[PDB]
Amino acid sequence: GAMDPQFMKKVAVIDIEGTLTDFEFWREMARITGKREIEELLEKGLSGEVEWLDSLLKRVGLIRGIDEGTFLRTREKVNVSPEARELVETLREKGFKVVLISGSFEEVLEPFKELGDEFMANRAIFEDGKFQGIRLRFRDKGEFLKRFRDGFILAMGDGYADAKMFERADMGIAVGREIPGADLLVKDLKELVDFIKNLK
Amino acid sequence: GAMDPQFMKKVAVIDIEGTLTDFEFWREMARITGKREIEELLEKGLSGEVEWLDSLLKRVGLIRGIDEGTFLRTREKVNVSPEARELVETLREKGFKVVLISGSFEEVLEPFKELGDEFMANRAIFEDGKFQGIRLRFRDKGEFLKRFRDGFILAMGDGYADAKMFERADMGIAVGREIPGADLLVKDLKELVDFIKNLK
Amino acid sequence: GAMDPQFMKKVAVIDIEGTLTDFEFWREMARITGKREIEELLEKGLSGEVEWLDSLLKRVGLIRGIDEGTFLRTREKVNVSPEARELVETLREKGFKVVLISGSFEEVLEPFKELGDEFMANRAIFEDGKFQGIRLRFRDKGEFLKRFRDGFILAMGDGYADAKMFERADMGIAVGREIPGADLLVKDLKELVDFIKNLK
Amino acid sequence: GAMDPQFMKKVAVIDIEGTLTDFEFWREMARITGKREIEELLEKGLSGEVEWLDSLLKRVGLIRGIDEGTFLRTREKVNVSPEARELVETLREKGFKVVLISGSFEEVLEPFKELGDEFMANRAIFEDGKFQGIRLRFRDKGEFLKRFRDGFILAMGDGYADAKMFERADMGIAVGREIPGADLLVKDLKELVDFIKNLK
Amino acid sequence: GAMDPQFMKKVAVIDIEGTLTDFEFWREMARITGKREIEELLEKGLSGEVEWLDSLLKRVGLIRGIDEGTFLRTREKVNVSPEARELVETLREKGFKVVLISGSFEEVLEPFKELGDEFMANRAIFEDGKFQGIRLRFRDKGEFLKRFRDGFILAMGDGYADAKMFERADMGIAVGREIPGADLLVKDLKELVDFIKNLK
Amino acid sequence: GAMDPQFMKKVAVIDIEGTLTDFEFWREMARITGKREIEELLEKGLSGEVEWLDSLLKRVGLIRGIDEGTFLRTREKVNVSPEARELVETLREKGFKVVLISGSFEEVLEPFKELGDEFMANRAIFEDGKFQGIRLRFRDKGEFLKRFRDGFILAMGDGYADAKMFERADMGIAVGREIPGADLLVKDLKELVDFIKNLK
Amino acid sequence: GAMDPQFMKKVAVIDIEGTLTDFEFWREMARITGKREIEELLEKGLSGEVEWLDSLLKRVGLIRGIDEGTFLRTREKVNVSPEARELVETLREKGFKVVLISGSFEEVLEPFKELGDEFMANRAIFEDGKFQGIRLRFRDKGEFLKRFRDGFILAMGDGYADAKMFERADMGIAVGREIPGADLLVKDLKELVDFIKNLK
Amino acid sequence: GAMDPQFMKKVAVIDIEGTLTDFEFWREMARITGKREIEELLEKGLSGEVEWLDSLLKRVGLIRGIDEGTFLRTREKVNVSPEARELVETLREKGFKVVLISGSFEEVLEPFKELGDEFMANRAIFEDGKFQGIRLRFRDKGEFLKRFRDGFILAMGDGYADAKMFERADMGIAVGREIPGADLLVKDLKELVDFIKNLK
Repeated sequence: GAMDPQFMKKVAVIDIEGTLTDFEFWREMARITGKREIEELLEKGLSGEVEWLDSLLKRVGLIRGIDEGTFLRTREKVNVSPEARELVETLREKGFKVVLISGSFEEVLEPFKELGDEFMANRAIFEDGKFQGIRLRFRDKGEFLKRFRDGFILAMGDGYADAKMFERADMGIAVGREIPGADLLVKDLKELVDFIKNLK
Repeated sequence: GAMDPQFMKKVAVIDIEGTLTDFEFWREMARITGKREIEELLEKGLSGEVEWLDSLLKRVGLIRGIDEGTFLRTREKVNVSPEARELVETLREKGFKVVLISGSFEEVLEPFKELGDEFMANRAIFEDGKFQGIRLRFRDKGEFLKRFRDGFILAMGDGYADAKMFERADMGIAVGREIPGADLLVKDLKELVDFIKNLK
Repeated sequence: GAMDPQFMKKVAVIDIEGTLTDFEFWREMARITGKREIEELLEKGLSGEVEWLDSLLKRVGLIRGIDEGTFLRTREKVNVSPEARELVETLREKGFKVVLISGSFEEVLEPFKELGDEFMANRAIFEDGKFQGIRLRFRDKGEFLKRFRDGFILAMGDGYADAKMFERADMGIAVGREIPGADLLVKDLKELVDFIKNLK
Repeated sequence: GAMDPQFMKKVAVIDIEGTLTDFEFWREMARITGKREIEELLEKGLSGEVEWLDSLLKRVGLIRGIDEGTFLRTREKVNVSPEARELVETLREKGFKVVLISGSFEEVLEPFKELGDEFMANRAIFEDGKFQGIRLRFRDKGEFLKRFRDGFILAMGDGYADAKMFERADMGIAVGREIPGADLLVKDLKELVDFIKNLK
Repeated sequence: GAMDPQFMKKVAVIDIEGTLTDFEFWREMARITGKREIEELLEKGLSGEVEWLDSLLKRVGLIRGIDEGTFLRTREKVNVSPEARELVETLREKGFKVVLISGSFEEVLEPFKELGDEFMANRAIFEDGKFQGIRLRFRDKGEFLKRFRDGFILAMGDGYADAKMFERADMGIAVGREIPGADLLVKDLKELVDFIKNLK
Repeated sequence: GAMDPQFMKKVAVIDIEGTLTDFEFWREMARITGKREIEELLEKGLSGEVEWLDSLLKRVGLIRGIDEGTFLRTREKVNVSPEARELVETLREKGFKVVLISGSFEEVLEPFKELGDEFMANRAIFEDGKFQGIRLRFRDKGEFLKRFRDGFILAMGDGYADAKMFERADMGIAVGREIPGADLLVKDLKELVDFIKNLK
Repeated sequence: GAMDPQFMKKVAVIDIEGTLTDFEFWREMARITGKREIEELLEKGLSGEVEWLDSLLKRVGLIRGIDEGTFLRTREKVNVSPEARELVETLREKGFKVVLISGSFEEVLEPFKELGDEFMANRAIFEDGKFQGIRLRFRDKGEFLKRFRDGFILAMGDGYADAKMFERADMGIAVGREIPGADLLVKDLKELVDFIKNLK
Repeated sequence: GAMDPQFMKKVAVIDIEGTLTDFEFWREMARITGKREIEELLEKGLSGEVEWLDSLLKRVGLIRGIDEGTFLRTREKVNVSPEARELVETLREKGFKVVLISGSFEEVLEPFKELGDEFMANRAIFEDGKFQGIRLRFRDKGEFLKRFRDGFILAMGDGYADAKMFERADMGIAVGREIPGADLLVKDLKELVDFIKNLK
């Protein structure tokens, strides 16, 4: 009988934000609510001026109570581009099992849910039709990569990734801005696609 | 309550077949195709008269070419019962993250896809609408459990599980027939629900 | 039969001093004896100006000979506050096994002895009714956390904790003054209670 | 002598039942309730005719509802004998840290709570003064010993221990009946005391 | 396509004898020398009637002094068949790095030296053109596989392999006679080629 | 029977470039093509001004399309010197198994292929008689040394090695320019030979 | 030759009794004291009819009080033979570091104390010139071998060794009687010397 | 039978030079030979101005050829002081197994050979009555401590020790000059004796 021995394949992990999409949930939330503190907390988090979990929970705090519909509607701004799909299809062609990860909400990044072979993000807590908080489903992206510790890992990411994710990977590629731990920096998604297309 | 620290929770792994459903894809394939050899191969696999992967791939071979529609028709025999739903909801109340697994096809077990916190099974290969083979997405259920090695695990399963899976669990419960390595044996899903309801 | 599977629960470790109580044994000893060197050695230890074990043993040296009664009477100044109890009860509610730790004396922190699910501190050596020295019952708080290496750990602490304790934890919260390794800083016990109350 | 480096000492673990006391809670429960099934379940557990946890939880089930007073009355049958006290004091003289363990209830084994340097057993759940179930505070005695994995262990035990516990020990002594994995068998507690007195 | 990330690929290990060739050096040595004891020692080794290394070194002893020319003449009986070449080329197409191993001599198995991506076997010691002994370049085939412990392994082998080698493999295939630890048994090299051709 | 227990021997790893030869493929390529960017990228890589993999792939990019013959002809400039051979023969004399490694092409460093006991370098991809790219056969020299993790390692290297390789070694010797992690610096190959000759 | 890198060498461990000497301390004690029970206990230990430590301590008990002079007189029966010396010297020539071990007394095996590169055995306790007991300086011979876990080990031994010791060895040789776990069996010390002389 | 379970005891490792003795072999060699370079190389080594192995081998180089008698006579300047003996006897009293280590020559430090329970130093190579070189018997003192990794370690040392040794220890005490990694600094041997005398 025919088999695709997927479990034995080198793994390609893609951190979605800043690689596959430029949609940024917290910037959208800042825009929607008019609360600039949201975006400022985001910048403090990205820069390392405050601890990541701290800025994250403060942002969650700032949108507590917002309508579930307003929240879920942000999904309408998320799309899988032909280029994003091209990256993923090509990785499969080149023999990778593809895993998409994000620290944002599965509810919002839903369009990516079946794109790769596995998908993982955080989730949202709704009560009586209002957003209440976040389900933290992995500690950080570094820890999440431990799921694939028995094999090799190519990791691709951008501004929402950090050195913790990259030092778990056997090869790491940053997209658009250098990330400590990454072996390569490519200038944009198109260039990442070109690199992968060159594989074999 | 703006935060569910899901990543830190003890894991409740449920092997779907023989716990949540009595649907058995290969017995159904034997019925539909009339190929008794399929069910015989299953019996040989389950009893350990032949190696499991050997038996599985031989079964896969015997349904090569079967139409995707015939294949997908079987999901009509797969339903989330009130009891199965109560098990999973109660597990969450009792502070578990719930992971549903199977060595059968995700496409057929689709009704369970969103019931737990995580879902994992094998997948099917279709070419021009006809079944070509299996995508093996984990080596075996014990190997899969290594995904949750950093915390504690309660495993529940039935006839499609074995000692390898239960060896990984901190506490294991078999349903309906003793399984080597399980700590406990409950009579049926009802008894299992009652047991979980007694927790804490 | 009903069970609380306590052994499988994520662990909440609380460093008592500066989280649950502001009683500080060595400052009390300085006050009682009039020996300011005691408190100066404490400051040198906390600041890292001298190695921790060194300043500790020097402090022990300075109270050698003090009456066992005078020593044990300091317990009268220690109380479990409603807020401290609230923190611990709420952690249990949210599914944690609670472990209280301190590098101070079990004899003095006795009121906390049965508050959590486990309790660990150092002990005192008395001979002929006088204090002679210290029983060091764990190397440091980092090493002590190894007891719980098979599961997840939330750690909470203040001025008597350090980076060694926090890097062993999966999530760390400092109270009242930043501690390297901690993910979050809350301003006081009340705020820590509020954070935990928000869990699930 | 202002310092006892207890954390560095070899560990003497004593399984309480059948070494320090001949009190057997479940045999007493069978006597008090008249439910012979309780003792039969114990015998089945001890002989391995049924899985240990299966047997334990069935026993727990059979005393659901029993009054806390009836439960606590049994501690009257638990006493620290001169010999048991001599064992523990001599172990300390011989340079061991002493850890007393049991799979029975801390509430009943209270007389031993402060005898050793550390004490660990399971706990009981009472609701409105009536027994509801067991808090399992460690998976089994072997798993518990992992707490002391960084040093050496001498284990002493009797009928309620097994190979799992002794496999963890650097040297194991059984009392009164051979236990798989123990290096030595002594006739009774007196012989054990004599053996320890011969050390160094 | 300016890059083949070979180091990241799943490894296909082939034990040469009984998979790619039916040449058996020791049976040939028995034929050439007329020393039946050589083949008897082989049979005793293969059946486990005597320890493998004991048997191997006894065989080595029995050909001490044999001319290098006689030794090298045997490579004339070793040829890369179209089928053997197809196996290796197809494995590469299917995304494997191919490692050929044998416990026999590299000097005799020279035709296979460049067929795979890596090649490993034992070597011969010649002094003044006469055979003196064996260079053992790995302990056994299982130990050798530790070289590829950081990724996944598909192992293929026949009569000169054993459980030790297959225990190391994530998936193992035996050819022509069942081998303990192999998942699958294929009839002959043709069947093996067909199996690999079915991958992905 | 006589044996050379090679598998049990301490391992001597030699990074070829700058120890055994001063031939530098990328400088030769710069010379041949007239493309100074090649050599500049090399300097940026060696100095750590760009990530190693990044400068490597950029260099590969710059010679894509070059005639396979021009490429392979560079081998004519590579020779095993008497001194290089002396180093290797002496290491064997002193009881080492010798492993030669390089990040350059096996096709070009071919003259060294059978010098040591094992040989490993990267390889070249040719299509229609033109160079297309590189096969990366190990992640870096540090990772490659993991192959020999079960024994002791003496490592010798120069300008194409780095701290990653040396911290895997039990003793490290740099040749001609200091390398972080190296225990010793010798001034040239002759001096390295002298050091090894002094062993035992 | 100003340097012997001894720490890097493969280790040759020799269990003294039954390889280098046929002196058996306990059989001699049985002869001198006339206590047949001593030799019977030895036989029971060697055959595994009783646990080894149990048997050893019972033998130790039976010679309590024996004069140090009587004890030391036995070293007259322990001599380094020309063959034993040749084994050790040849092992060094062949590039091994030589470690001599025994579970018997260093005081009696004193003639071997400086023969190897390292020497380890148990020791005796004398009080006022009379034998009081044994100092157990390692748990068992397998545990002792963990000392050399960072390199390779060739183990040689006879009747006082077991599978535990040989399991630790990369290659094991028994002398005079098969021992579980040994790869090879040689007839006597002469054969062993001849085997080692054949190395490299 | 009586036993001293030495193998189970916490280990006290003493780096001899600068704790037990102020004899400094290389300073004596400088004095004897008049070669000031010897002492300068020593200072460069101690200060970290040159790599330790490098300065060591250069010093060895500078005394190559010196009379074996002149070399061995330096032993006459080495004595076990009452204070040194007091330290060691007291450590045994307080339940430690005592291990003495040095990077100097066993031949010269011979008077310490039987002081502790184990002794380890480097050794000298003599040929035709002249010093030829050094046998390096352990990599460094940190690596040597791995021998005792299964238990706890108290380490004491001075100027010839470094952070590598101390970070392997559970408690570290420096004597006379601070050493990175040490918990405590005592001013001289007398004070170290006083500290140990205070133990229990």
